[PDB]
Formats: sequence, structure tokens, C-alpha cells
Amino acid sequence: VNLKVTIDLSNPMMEPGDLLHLDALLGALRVSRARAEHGDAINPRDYHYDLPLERYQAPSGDWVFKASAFKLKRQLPNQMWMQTGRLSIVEAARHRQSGYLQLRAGKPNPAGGPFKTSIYHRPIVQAELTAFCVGDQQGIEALLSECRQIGGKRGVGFGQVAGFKVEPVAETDCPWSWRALPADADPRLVTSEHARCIAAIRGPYWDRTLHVEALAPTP
Amino acid sequence: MRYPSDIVDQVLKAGPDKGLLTWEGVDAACSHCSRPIQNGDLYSPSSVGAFFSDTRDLASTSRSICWRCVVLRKKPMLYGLSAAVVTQDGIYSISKDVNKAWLFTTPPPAPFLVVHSSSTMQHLSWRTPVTLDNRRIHVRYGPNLFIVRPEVVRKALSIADRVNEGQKKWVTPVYFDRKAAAMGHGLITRAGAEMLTQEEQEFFQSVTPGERWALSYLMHSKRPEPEVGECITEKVMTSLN
Amino acid sequence: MQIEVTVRNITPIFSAAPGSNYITIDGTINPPPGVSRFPLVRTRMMYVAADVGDGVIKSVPLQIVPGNTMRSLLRRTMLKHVIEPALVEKGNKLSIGAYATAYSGNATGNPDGVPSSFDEIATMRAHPFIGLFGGGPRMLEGRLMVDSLYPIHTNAERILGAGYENEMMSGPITQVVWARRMDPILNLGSSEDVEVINGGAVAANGWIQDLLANSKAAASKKKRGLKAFNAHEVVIPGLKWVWRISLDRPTDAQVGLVLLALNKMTNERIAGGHSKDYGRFVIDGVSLNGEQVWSQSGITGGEQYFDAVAEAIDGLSSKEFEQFAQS
Amino acid sequence: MQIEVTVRNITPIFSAAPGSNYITIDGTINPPPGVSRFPLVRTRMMYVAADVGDGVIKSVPLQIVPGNTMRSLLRRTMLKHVIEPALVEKGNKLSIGAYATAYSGNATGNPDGVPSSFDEIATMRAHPFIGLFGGGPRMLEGRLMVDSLYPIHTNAERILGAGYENEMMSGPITQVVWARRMDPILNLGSSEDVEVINGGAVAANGWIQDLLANSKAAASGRGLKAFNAHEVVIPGLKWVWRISLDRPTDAQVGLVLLALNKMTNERIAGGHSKDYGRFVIDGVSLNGEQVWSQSGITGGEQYFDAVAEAIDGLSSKEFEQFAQSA
Amino acid sequence: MQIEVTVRNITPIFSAAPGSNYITIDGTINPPPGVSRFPLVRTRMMYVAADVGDGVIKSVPLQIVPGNTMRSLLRRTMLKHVIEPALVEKGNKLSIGAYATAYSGNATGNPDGVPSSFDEIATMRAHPFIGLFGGGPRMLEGRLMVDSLYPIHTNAERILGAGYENEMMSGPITQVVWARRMDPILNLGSSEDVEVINGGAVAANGWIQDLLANSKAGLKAFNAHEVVIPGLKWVWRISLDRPTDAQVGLVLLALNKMTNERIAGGHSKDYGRFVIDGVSLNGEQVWSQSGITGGEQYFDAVAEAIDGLSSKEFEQFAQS
Amino acid sequence: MQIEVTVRNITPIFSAAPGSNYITIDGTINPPPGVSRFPLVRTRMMYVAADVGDGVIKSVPLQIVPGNTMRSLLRRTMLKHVIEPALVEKGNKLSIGAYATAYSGNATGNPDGVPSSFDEIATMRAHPFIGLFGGGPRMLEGRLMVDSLYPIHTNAERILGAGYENEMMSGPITQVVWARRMDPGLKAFNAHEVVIPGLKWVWRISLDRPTDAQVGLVLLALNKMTNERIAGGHSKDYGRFVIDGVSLNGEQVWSQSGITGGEQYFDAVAEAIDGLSSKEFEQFAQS
Amino acid sequence: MQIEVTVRNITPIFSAAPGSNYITIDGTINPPPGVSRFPLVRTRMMYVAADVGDGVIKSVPLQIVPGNTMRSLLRRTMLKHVIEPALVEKGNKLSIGAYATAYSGNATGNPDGVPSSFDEIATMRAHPFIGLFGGGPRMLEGRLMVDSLYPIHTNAERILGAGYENEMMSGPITQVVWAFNAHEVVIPGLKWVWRISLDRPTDAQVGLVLLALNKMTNERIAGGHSKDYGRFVIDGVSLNGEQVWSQSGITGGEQYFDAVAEAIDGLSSKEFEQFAQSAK
RNA sequence: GUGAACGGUGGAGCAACACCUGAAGGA
Ligand SMILES: [Zn+2]
Repeated sequence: VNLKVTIDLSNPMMEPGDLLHLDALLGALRVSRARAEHGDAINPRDYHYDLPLERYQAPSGDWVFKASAFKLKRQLPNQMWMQTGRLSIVEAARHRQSGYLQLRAGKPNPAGGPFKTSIYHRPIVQAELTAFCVGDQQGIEALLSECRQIGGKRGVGFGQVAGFKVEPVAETDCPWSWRALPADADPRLVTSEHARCIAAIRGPYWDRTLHVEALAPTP
Repeated sequence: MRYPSDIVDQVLKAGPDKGLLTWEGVDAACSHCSRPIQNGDLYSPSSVGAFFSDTRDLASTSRSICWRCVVLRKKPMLYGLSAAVVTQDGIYSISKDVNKAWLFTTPPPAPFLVVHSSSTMQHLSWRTPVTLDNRRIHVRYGPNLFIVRPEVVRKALSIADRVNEGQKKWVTPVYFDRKAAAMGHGLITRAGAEMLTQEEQEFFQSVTPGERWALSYLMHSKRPEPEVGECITEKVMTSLN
Repeated sequence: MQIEVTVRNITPIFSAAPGSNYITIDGTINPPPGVSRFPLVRTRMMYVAADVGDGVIKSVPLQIVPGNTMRSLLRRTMLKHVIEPALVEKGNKLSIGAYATAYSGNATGNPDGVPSSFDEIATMRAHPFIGLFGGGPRMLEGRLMVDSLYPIHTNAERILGAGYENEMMSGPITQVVWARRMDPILNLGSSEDVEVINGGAVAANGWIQDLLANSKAAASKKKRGLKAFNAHEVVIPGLKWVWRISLDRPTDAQVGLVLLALNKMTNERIAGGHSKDYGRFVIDGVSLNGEQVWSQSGITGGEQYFDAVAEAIDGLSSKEFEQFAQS
Repeated sequence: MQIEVTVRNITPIFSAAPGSNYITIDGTINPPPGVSRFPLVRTRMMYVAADVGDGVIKSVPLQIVPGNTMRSLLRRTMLKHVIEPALVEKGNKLSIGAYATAYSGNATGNPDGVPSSFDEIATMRAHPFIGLFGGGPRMLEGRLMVDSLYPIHTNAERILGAGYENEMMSGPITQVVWARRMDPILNLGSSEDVEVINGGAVAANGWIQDLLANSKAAASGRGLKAFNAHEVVIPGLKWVWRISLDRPTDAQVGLVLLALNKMTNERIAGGHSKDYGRFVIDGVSLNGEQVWSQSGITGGEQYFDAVAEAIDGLSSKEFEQFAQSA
Repeated sequence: MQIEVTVRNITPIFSAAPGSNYITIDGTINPPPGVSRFPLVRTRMMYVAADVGDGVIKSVPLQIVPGNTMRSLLRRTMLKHVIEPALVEKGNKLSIGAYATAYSGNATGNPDGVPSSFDEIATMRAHPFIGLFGGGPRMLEGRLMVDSLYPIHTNAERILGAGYENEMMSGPITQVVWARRMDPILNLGSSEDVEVINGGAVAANGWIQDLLANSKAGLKAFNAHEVVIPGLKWVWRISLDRPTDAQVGLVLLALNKMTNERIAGGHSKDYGRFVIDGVSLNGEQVWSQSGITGGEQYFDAVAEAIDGLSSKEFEQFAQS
Repeated sequence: MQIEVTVRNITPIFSAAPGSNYITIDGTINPPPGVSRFPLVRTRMMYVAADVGDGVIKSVPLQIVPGNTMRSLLRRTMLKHVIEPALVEKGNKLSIGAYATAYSGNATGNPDGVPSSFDEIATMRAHPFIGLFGGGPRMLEGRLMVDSLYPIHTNAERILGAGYENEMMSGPITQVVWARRMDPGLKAFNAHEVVIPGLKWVWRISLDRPTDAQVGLVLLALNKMTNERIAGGHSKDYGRFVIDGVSLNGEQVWSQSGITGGEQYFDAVAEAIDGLSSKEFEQFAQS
Repeated sequence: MQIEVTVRNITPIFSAAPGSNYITIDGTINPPPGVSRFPLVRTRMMYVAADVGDGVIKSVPLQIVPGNTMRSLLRRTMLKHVIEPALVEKGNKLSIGAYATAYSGNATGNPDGVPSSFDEIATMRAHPFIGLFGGGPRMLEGRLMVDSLYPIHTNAERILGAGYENEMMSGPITQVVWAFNAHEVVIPGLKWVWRISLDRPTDAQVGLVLLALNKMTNERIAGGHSKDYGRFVIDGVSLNGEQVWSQSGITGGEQYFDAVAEAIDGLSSKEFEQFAQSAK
């Protein structure tokens, strides 16, 4: 069908450090609905490939979904967001004195331990997201209607989506090659933006055990 | 080098330690380097100290560390690779600003590893992917994993130089932070807004954090010319052994 | 599941922001160099999109309370007002690792990653408390979702689509409050005032002489002292905020636990500034899936949730937390 | 613990606000440039969200006493009249650093990187006095929280919900006052009153010639005679004050009750020479129940016994060990 | 150490409030433009919270005497009636700067922000006169707190503690008084009179010509002023924090001859005349028809204190 | 030093009061406007607190002659019959500006802002005439204190604290009198309120650190002033009064012939008059 | 200068007072009940503080003749008997405005607010007549003071007690007459005292006053001329405390008579025109 | 199985000391 999906979100979201792939989001939604259907004790990897999307085939296996990575249109300048974590000394003191906490050390060790305080900073952006993919429409629209957030740090509440739209586009106006592709991919799909790197082309993109040499563009 | 730990196999010379174990049965990956441990390989059970806190960066829950990963965990070279670039011909230091300019403007043509430390002593070497192309550099800076394209850096530097022509005192169009933690990071100053077109503003807004962090070191008045880094591989070798 | 809590604050809200800011004696902030300036600490502020009266979007700041602070405060309230009394009543005692995992969600037990099984993963995600916040060395996913605290303001129109046509604040909602630190020794005025120090007049005179010597050293080096003068920005008290909570396919016990935590949540303080009694608030309304459940004396309704949470709280033991922390 | 105390001032309340303002002679504040103006000092003010009209809600200015000032005043009241008498009656005395830490909450203003032990923290947070006010080196947290002083005014309707639906005032609350500080010499005209002055007439005429010299120089340090103004709060108002404690020891709440019971003969904020800040306590409520009478507290027997027992066992080792660093 | 002075005034009391005000022939003040408008000055006024409706409290005016004015009156009575004899008869003479610091807080326009050692602070605070008034280059604290003078009026029910429910008065307690100024030359009316002054009749005619010229293109005047009616009760509150017996004795000594002086305002018509009726000291009335009965300890202490008074403390106080 | 002059009026006394009021033909307090209303000139009135009822004090009205009028009468009589003879016999010649300064206080408005010196201030405070009234371009303070003339009435008991326990009038002390200027403006019917004659009034005067010459001159002035009208009404010859008693510092001195005592003051002012120079007033009023 | 003349009436004296008063068949005045009310007219009255009850002071009524009417009577008798025949002789007519100014003070109802020159004031205050009675457009102040006519009664002791310890009457001095228009009058055969004062007068002015006093006896005081009320005779004129009255006239103070003879010998109408003229 | 998943910017400290709006005005 060669269609395109656009997403607008009211709440600013996390800025991804790597490419965010549409098929990954669809697989996460499929896993969520499978958990809702077949109970909680379910293997995540048995259902995450069952998506209404076509598959490209490299000359030697390495099949990847047609869906491409998300493109960003910035509405506001990027802003740094700071968070930190620490454990309260006073409450632990009271509990240890009351016997509710079994601890024998005299004072927290300055070299490290449970009571060490940490701080970190991450970018935050508010944008318009666009993606191109080839596949059925009704399943895609149902899955997207199931979703409620997008991006990282979803527990804190970032990246609440305002709306989405899916519309068919002409075959010449649906670039899905802006993606992670196998090394032996056809040079017609490969552009000058693609570069050789160790990354994941399929499934969970955060699993380092499945990373392989491939061609990917910078986000 | 498919996996990072390959450095200790090739860049420097070392062998398996004495007192390790042997693996049998189904293979598992090193919990640090994410490299499979096959039958007959030297490995050690995971016995990290109480000060370890990088559980989020662990690649596997097998609680086994291959001998190359074990050598990577050694303290003596932890402070020897605080700011370094590792290539097949050895290691070099990027602490100096000119070294960073050389790396981010005229990078070496071989696969390498780029590590920069944001503290006195932390584990960085075993959790950074090894790059295979010079157009897309991977740099590990503390808890951050940045992707830097030298051509974009060169374009931004050329634009800054072009806009700074015709003035008596150098002024930075955009404020950048070496620590990369302030709220003003990646924000355009009023002068840059006044003397750059909107296309320049959009280009400066749409760069990944690695480009901003790299530009912060060299996009200043005292412009550093690129200069080759210092070879320190022999000092690391004599310190470790 | 969707819970919306509308609250009103009685005292100014102060959430420290990490930056270096200076202010003058008068209102103007961030002066150019060349004039006397004092350090300043401002509240947390976020830039958001605004579409009012027209179709073009403008970037506008808005003062908010971070959602991480609210989540941690809710966790602390749930632990202190529910879990600890029941665990003490049963007599069960927690280990250091279990305590750290329950209160901080840290993975500083077995430092290395903990392999798990789907049976045990399902059992802990079915737990009334462990499944809500997850965490631990296993890094279990959390069933509880917490949003930030959003004041009902015009700048916040993008965040809230409709239903608040009234009670909308306009204009600034922040003000600067000053503070000076004095020197108690300089207030001494008689021998009876100094009859409590080791030595009478002589020690106090030596303190004066040391202070004046330090003053001359400062006036010569640049050409410690107790007294100081600083300022800090706070959000004006009295205004109204909205808070959003959700759960992903929750059991009745967890919902009852959240309701009880809210009922005891009215006692706690939102943010820092305890000495100045900042963060005080009252609950004005609670909506559960679009239905108002809040009343004068508490939450009237949700009987099955209360019975479920009572049945759950009648069976907590520390061994579950221990086996969850250590695997 | 949530004690609520309602008081009433019988002299004007003044609390200076940093900055500078100018007032014209007729009484407009911050007049446009080009008209004569005199320096003015304004009292402390906070903006509170309130309903102006029926439904539209805006920020309105209010007159209040900072909670920092009230907390410090409570500390000094409870410390000067109870801790010091029961302390100096024995041979116990404090160091200079101990005194500074007890009064100002700190010794030198420099924190220590080394933390303290759990047992020390749990012992200090149970002390009758140290547990109320944390601080010093290696700063700790006390279990006392002090709020500002709010007059019972319609602008503060949203801050305080019920219990005061009546006796709520409205309209202007502040008033401006002036002062001159004339020069005594210009008031001297009689020779029998200048016999004290060394030199007498010659010295007086020398000073007058100095004054004309100063006036000539200025038009081309400051004159004794001037004219200034400042703003105060009218007397007779009703104020409400709220103090809270979390999980307190009975001795601590007893000490708070003692300080409240002897809170009289005190000046709240400022204007000590002009007798500003005199007040009378006319209401105290303990968790919603009134525990005040015209004679005194007449309540909290368990708290009073506990605080008496605690002060009988008070000593100076704890203060010295808390104030000391390294 | 609380002192409550109950006084009565025999003449109108006039304290000039700052600000321009206008009056017409009737009682309307600050009229709409176009009415016959003449300058006016009014008595000092303060706003107080009152139960006018006994159900609602609001801000209402009340005529008072400022606290600073009566503080200065007390200081001047204390100084010119006690200190001057003690210095002159002992041969001790005072310098101009220390005199100004005695009369005024400082001898210079701008104070110096430099602290003083604690022993100096204690010594100067122990001083009988300098202790009460802390005005100095280092801004020393004083031991004396003075209040404004209040009438016994129902507007100030919430201010007065208790026991005044019987003698308290109501109604307006102020009046407007008119006055005019005329040119003497217009009232000569005799030849010998004009010849007495230089020039004579031709001089008078020339001055009338000058008056005509001034009128075409000036001592006649007419203006009013607002005063407080005589014969009403006033209350004064004074307090001292941890004072020595000498300071209390000095305060009582200055109070014992207080009645002679005039309250500030309206000297030329004898306005500030008043009679002291009672003096309560911590709840005990110690005023007689001629002075204070009791308190002999403070009297003896201050009598010892005045002996040995020296000017050395003044020059060691007010220098730089 | 309290000088007390107890006087009585032989004729009814009346003082002009600012403002205009109307009155009916017979009384009719608070009538509807437009009913036989005729213009009325009201005498000067002053409020005073009185013990009208047990435990209550009310602000009642009373009739006085203001202190400024009597101070001006003092100055005019004193400058008429004392200094003028010395000016005519010695051969002095005051200037017009000096004369105006002597009679009506300041010579002109807008006084010089700059002060002059302590020496001339001391000289003018030591002057017999300048010191008592002051004035001048430098706003020089006076030595005199003049109080208004108060009738001895039961209402003013709170003003007359001690003494005068008898001869306290009780009834109203005023009366409304009618007059028509018919054609022999012209043909006008009017009313006016006037104090009744034959009642006792008291005058209080004070001075601060007064010299003997000034006291003697003031005492000469009262004797000269016995023959004068306190308030306006020269055509009606209103204000004829007789001085009954004079108490000096609380002790009585008046007799039928005059004051009995103070010859020291009299001779002191007599020698003070000798040597009087017109230069004092010339330099004093010059700016 | 301080002339005090006593007089005696031979007919009742009536001086109607504005107001409304009622009588009931002569029995009572202003009864609380509205029964048998009749209208009554009262003579002019004056409250005076007097000693009643032997120790306390009270206000008591006293029947007088107002000083305004006496001053007008003096002006008219002096203007008709003395000034008018001297003026009309040898020509010297007056204008209508000057006539009105001489008889009633001002000539119009509105005075100009302008002042007058010093020379005009000096010359007018020296005129034998204009200096006595002031007035005019610019409101000149005269030097003649006329008191009211007081009966020598025990009620007026605080006014004139020292002079007349004896020869003071007591009791009511008023009688009500029906002719049904009822009014009250002062009974005849009574002794009154009249006080007149001048300040810094010339001898001509005192002479003119004495001349007017000589011819005054043929005039009438207040009263209703139709009912022949108000006749009186003059005796006991005392000048500055000295008795200068005889049965045939004054016969004393000859300097005043010579001065007034010289002054009225040379009177002219130019001064009247200058005084009456209004420079508006 | 969103390069997901886990993480509270927190504790403590007084704005204030000293200061007169008044000198001279009606018959
Ligand atoms: Zn490895």
C-alpha cells in the first residue's frame, strides 16, 4: 500500500540516541495485546514478529521489515532535563535503630554502596514525527490507537501522544530505505547517509548479543 | 575487531590469567563484552565488588566474564584509558584539545575505539561498540554513547568561521558545554540569532548530542589546529605488566 | 485505568533547579557584569508549546513539579503508612538488600544481573507492591505510571485539552523571597548574655578580633563570616494543580493500595523546603475513570477494591521481598 | 502535630523589604520622573491567588511576616528563657562555637564532607532541643516546620478554607508614616543653653559656616535634617500562625508549649525603638481542640511532665559534641 | 518594666500631618473643583481596626500624637533638666559632636559600618542615659521603647487592654480653626501715623501704588487648621527591657517634672499644655498630687548615678 | 510662669465667625429651607469635652475669643503706647518695611532659605520687643504664649481644673438680637448672636525663661490695654471690659489703682527703654 | 470722650421686637395649652448676668432700647438741627447720592471692593461729621461708639453697680395694654442711663456732639408716634466724669463750643461729594 | 518484546539600628 504515518504529541518526549523504528513500536504494541489476550506468563519473542507489515529479503537471509525510522520536525529548541537518585539516611537510621533494618556498618562507605547519590542529564524535545511503511492499514491503525505514549522514560510520564494519522502515499514518495539494513543490501536502497556500523537490524534493538555489522544512518 | 575486548588480544599483548575455569555445554556471552564463551574457553564467575553499579549496562545475565573481559576490568589501566583512542597500531591520548580537533576533523582511516572519562575512575572500555566506518564515529563519554559525524562538525566549523569573518573579536554563534549538562546546551546566542539565517538555526538545532559535545571543545575563540595525539601504548603496557 | 487528582496548595512550592543564577537588589534578574549581584535559586520550569487565540505555536515557560518526585513521594507514603506497620505487626524483618530494593528500587543487591523465569516474573508482577514499582536487580517492569504535577494555567492549555474552561490562572505565578544569615555573637549586649560561654568577655573579644582580622584579610586580598544575603524563587501559594496516575491491567489489590496511599498522601509534603513548611497541600477532588469518588471524609466507594486490599494486607510477608531482591 | 495559634497585634507591624521605592508628598507610590519624591521603605508582601470578583481568579498582594523570622523568634524565646537558666544553674557552660551553633544553627558556614553515624543521627534527632532545629556542620534535619503569619483577610480565602467564614476583613491594611530628624544646633538661640558647648558662640558659628559651605559645595556628606517615610500594618488585626511537627517526642512538644506559654513581652519583626510588634496571644488549638485560656495553656499535662523530666536531665555535652567539627 | 501614663490636656493639640488639603466654607474637605477652596492642615491620624458595626471590623481613623515626637520630647526633658546642671556644676564641658550625638543619633550624615568590641558594647549599654538612647555612629541598640499617644476612644477599643469600658468616649474629637492676616499700611488712618514712618503720606501713597501694581500683575491671607479639642483623656505606654535601677530612676525623674513642657506643635498659642493625672508601674498606681510615691530604690540609685557623671564617655562614644 | 487675668465685660461681646447660616423669625430649629429664612452671623465657637451625664463625656460647644486676636491686641497696644514714645522722643525713624515687620509679623512671603548666625539670633532673643514675638525673614521663635479667653462656665470645668469653684454660670450665655437698617446697604433685616454681658472670663499667659525687662514691659502693656476692645464692633462700641484680677505666678498682685508689686520689673524695662536704637529693627527685618 | 447722660421718660416707651408671642386675657404669657390664645407684642429685651439668690449668678431679663436706634436718632437730630441749616444757607446744595450717604451710611447696596488712598482716609477722619459716622462706598471706620439705653435697675448692678449704689429701682417695669392688638410698654417716670464714647476726637467733633445733645430733647425715642409714646427729658449730663449740665443747657466745656462754631462756620459740600462718590 | 526496562535536587540559617514636620499670622 506504501503508506505514511504521522504522530503529534502534546507532552515533550525524550530525544532518542539512536534510530527509533516503527516496526519496533508495532511489535511492542503486539506484545502488549498478546499479554492482554493470552495472560501474563507469555514469551515476548513468540508474538513480536506477528505484524501486518511486509518483509524485505537480503541475498543471504537477514530479512527486515519495510517500516522505516521516525523523522523529527522540531517545534521547540532542545532542553536539558536533569534527574537524580539517592536513599534517605534519616529513615534508614530510624529503621535500623528500631530493628526494622538489619545493618551493622557504622556509617555509609564513602567509596560506594546503597547510599551513594547519582545524577544524570538527558535531552528533551517536542516535535512532529513522520514514518513511511508498506503493509495493511487497519491493523496499523488499530495498533496505533492502542498506544498511549512514545519514547523513553515512560514511567515518569514523558511523550504523551496527542494524535496520529495513516494515509496512503504514492510509490515514489514513500522512502523506507532510511533504516538499518544488512551489509549485503542492494546498493539501490543504500544512500550516501548510510554508514557501516555495529547495530541491530531486527527485533529488540537494545540486545547487544544480537548486534551485527550493517549499514545505518545517523539519527 | 568484532568485539571491543579484541583490543587486549591484538592492540596489546596478553594471555589468559592463571586460576580461571573452563566452559562446557551451551555457550553463553560475556556479561560485559557480549561475546559468546565457547567450550574450552577461559572464563571466571562474576564476582564484582559492592561498588559496582553499572547493572543497566550489563549485556547478559549469565554472571560469567571471559578472560579478555577480566583483563579489561583490571584497575591499573582503568586510569590509563581515561581519554584515549585505540587503533590497530596502538593507543593515543585525546585529552589535549588539539588531539580532539585532529580526531574530529581528520580522523584515522582505520576502525578504532574512542573513550572519554567524565570522572576519576569508571568502567567504560567494555561497554562501547567498536566502529567500522570513519564517517560515523562512536564515542563513549561517561554514561553517554554519542555518534559523531566529522563532516557535520567540519560544516558547522566552516559556517562559524564564515560568520565570524569581518569582526575584530571572535564570538561564538552558539553556546556549547564541555560537561554537556547545562540547560543552555545547544542554544543559540543573541548574536548568532542576529547574524545567521534561519536555515543555519535549523541546522544547528538538528545535530545529535555528539556533534554538540565535540563542537564544545573546539568551537571557541582560541581555535586549535589539528595535531596528532601522543602514543602512550608502551606506558600502558609497562604499567599493566 | 485512569486516576485524576485535583489538589490545591496552601504554601509556596519550591523545587530546586540546577543552574547558576544571579539577581540584583531590585527586581531585574541576571544582570550584566559590573553591578552588585547575589546568588539565586529558581524553581523547576519547563518550556511548552502554546496555541491560544490563533494557529501559530509559541514557546512558553511553565512551573511544574517533576513526576519523579511525585512518584517517589507516593512510594514513600505507601511504604510508611501501609507496608511498615503491617510488617512490624507480623514481626517480619527485612534485610539490607530488601530494604534498599523496596525503598529506592536500586539494583545494589547482587550487583550482577539476575536471571529470572516467567513464572516468578508473573508472580512478582502480580504482587500488590513489588509489581507496582518493579525495579530490583532483575529490573522488573512497573505497573504504576505517574505523571508530573501541572498547575491549571493558560500556558498549560496544550497539556490539558478541555473540561477546565474555568479556574484558569493567567500571568506570573512566581515570586522571589530573600533571606539573611546573622551573627549571634554580635548581638551580645551584657555580661548576663555571656555568662554561658567558657570564659566571659575575653573569648567574645577574641572572636571579634579574629573576625576583624579575617575582614582585613578579605579587604586586602580582593583589593567564614556567618552573615549572608541570598534569594530564592518560589511558586505563589493557593493555586490549583492536577495529577494523573495510571495502571496497566491492575488487580483490585493494587488499586486499593493506591487509594489508601492517597488517603494517607494528604499528610505528606510535596517538595523540599521542610523548615519553611513548603509543599503543604489538600486534596480537592479525585476522579476514577471519569467518576468523582472523593468526599469530605475520604473516598466513598470502591468497596471491592477495599476488601481486596484488606485481604492482601492481611497476608504480606518479608520473604517475598527477600526472594525478589536475592535470586 | 499541627498547632494553630491566633494572635492580635496592638502596635503596628513593620518588616522591611529589600529594594528602594519613592513616594511623592501627596501619597502616590513610585511616581513618574519629574516630580518631587522622598525615599520610602515598604513592608514585606506576598502574592496569593484569590478570586477578584465572582469567578475570575488573579494574584493579589498580601501583608505577612516571613516564616524565617517567626521560626527564629520562637527559637530565641524557647532558648533564652528555658535552656539558659536551667543550664547555667549548674557549672555547665558552652564553648564559643557551641553558642554560635545553638543560636544561629551553624558555627562557621562550612559543611563537612564526612557524614555522621546512624546512631549519632538517631540520638541527635531525639534530643529535646537539637531534634527541633537541625543544622551545624554535617547538616541534619529537624522535625519542626514553621509557616508565615497571615492576617485573616478576604485575600487569604483560598489559603485557609473553613473555621473563619466570618470575622474576615477587607480593604486597605497598611499606612504610611513620616519622620524628619532635625538638626539641634539650628534650634539653639539662647546663650544660657550654650554654656555646655566648648567654645560656645564661636564653635556654633563655625559649624553654621560649615553648613553654608556644604550647601554651596553640593549645588556645584549628608545633611542632618531630612524627611523620610515608611509603611506599616495597622494595629488591631487578627493573625493566624501554623506550626507542625512530624513524629515528635513528648519533651519536644512540651518545650514548644512552654515557649508559646511565655511568648509574651516579645517584639515580632522590627521597629524596636518605636515599639512596633507588640502582640497578644488569644487562641491556641492542639489538633483542632482549643487548649488555651486567659490564665495560660492549662493543658498538656503529659507533655509538661515529659519536658520537665527532659530539662532536669539536660546537660552541655550534647551541644559541644554537636557543634564540634572534625 | 511597663509604664502607663494617663494624662489630660487643657489646650488644643495640633500635630501637623504631611500633605496638602483643602477646605470650603462648610465642613466638606477636599471639594470637587469650582467651590471656594482654601488651604488646610490636619492633625496626625492613624488607621485602626474597629468593630463599628460590632460584627464587622474595618479600618477607621483616629487622631494621635506620633511616637517619635513624644520620644524626642522625653529625651529633651531628660537632657535639658538633669544632664546640663550636672555637667556645668562639675566643670565638665561637652564638645559639639558629642552634643549632637546626645541631642541626635549621629554627628555625621552617613553612619560608618564598623563593629565594636563586646566590652565597649556592654559598658555603653550599662550607661544610665546612653543606655536608654542607642543613637551613635555604630547604631547601638537602646533599652527604651516608646509608644504613640492614644486618646481613650471607642475607635481604639481593641488597642486598650481592659478596664476602660466606663470612661471611654465617642463622637468626633476634632475642630477646624480659621485665621487671617492683614496689611498694616491699609489701616494707618491718620496723618501723624504716616508721618511717623519714613516718607510720610507720599510714602503711603507710593506703597499703595506698588500694591495696585502687584494686584494688576501681599500680606493678606486666610487659612484654617484642624486641631483636637481640649479636655479628653490620653494614654501613653513605655517599656524597658532588662534595665538597671539607675535607668528606671532617671525615667521616673524626667517624668516627675514632665508636666511643665509643651507637646510639639502650636508654640505661639500655647497648644501643648497638659496635666498628668496618673502613673501606673506594672499595675500599681504610684502618682500623687505632687510626684511619685514609692520607688525610692530607683530614686536612690539614680541619685548615686548622677554623682560621678563625666563627659569622657560621650567623646569615647561619638568619635570616629 | 503663669499670668492669669480675670476680667468681666460691661457691654455684650461679639466676635465674627466664618461661614453663613440662616434663621427663622422665632427659633424653629432645623426648619425646611425657604421658610422665613434670614441671614445670620454667628459668633466664634469652640468644642470642649464635658461631663454632661454621669460617666459620659460629650463634645459640647462654648463661646471664646481666639488667642490670635488677643496676641495681636497685645502687640498693637504695646507698639502704640510704649515703643512709639521712645521712637518720637529719641528721634528714631523706622522704615516702612520695618514697620510692617513690627506690626504684622513677616515683612513678605518667600523667606530667605539660608540661616544667618547664632549671634544675631541671641541678640534678637535678648531684645525686649523682638524676642517676645519674633517673626522676621528667619522665622525667629517667640517667647510669649497666649491662650484664648474662656468664660467661667460649668462646661469648662474640665479646663478650669483648680479654683473658680463658685460664680460658675449655668444657663445659656448668648442671645440672638435683631436689627433693621430701614431707609431714613439700605432697608435690611438681619439677626446676630452675641454673648450676654456681666460674666467672668479668664485669660492665661505664659513665657519661657523670660527676662525681667520683658515681663515688666508685658505688665506695662496690660495696664495700657485696659482701655481697648477685644473683638470687632467699634460702631456698636462692643467689648468694653474691666480687668478684675491679675495673678502672677499663682499669687495675686492686682489692686484698684493697679498692679501691686513688680517695681523691679518696671524699673528694668524703664532702663531697657533708654538706649533703644532703631538699628535693631532695621537689621532684624533686613534680608 | 466717655460721655454719660441720664434721661427720664414722661410717656411709655415701646420698641417692638421681631417674633411671635401670645397672651391669655393678661393672665399668662405663652401657656403650654392652646386655650384663649391672643397675640402679644413685646418690647426689646436684653439678658444680663445678675446676682440672685445671694451667691449665685443667673441670667435675668432687662428692658432696653437698642443702640442702633439711638445712634440713628443722634445722627438725624444732628443732621437736621445743625448741619442742614448751615449747609442750605449760603447755597451749598447736596446731590441725591450725598444725601443718601449722609443719612444712611452707604448710598447703594453693593460696596466696591477697592481700597482708598491714605490721604482720603486722613482727611475724612478729621471731618466734624464724616469722621464721626463712617461708612461710604469703601466702608470707612468712624470714631463714635453708641451704647444702648439702660434703665437704672437692680438687675443691671453688674453693669453699672459702682456708679449708682443707691437710687436703683426694683420690680417689674412693664405694663400690658389692650389697644385687640395687645403690646407691652415700659411705664413712664423712669430713669435711664446712656453711654457714648469717642476715640481720639478733635474739639470740633465733641462740640458737635454737645450741640446735638442740646437740641435732642424735642425728639422721640422709638415708640409709636401716633400713640405719643417716647417723650423724654435730659438731665445730669457728665463729661469725662465731670458734671456739665444745668437747667438751661450744658454751660460748660467752652473750648468745644468755640471749636464747633468755627468748624460749622466753614463747612462745605465738596467733602460730602468726595466721600459719597464711588470709584467703581 | 519503543538503544525499552530501574533512579525524590536535599538538608540549615531573623532584614535592621538611630531619627520631633514647624517657625511666625484677626477691628
Ligand atoms: Zn566480553
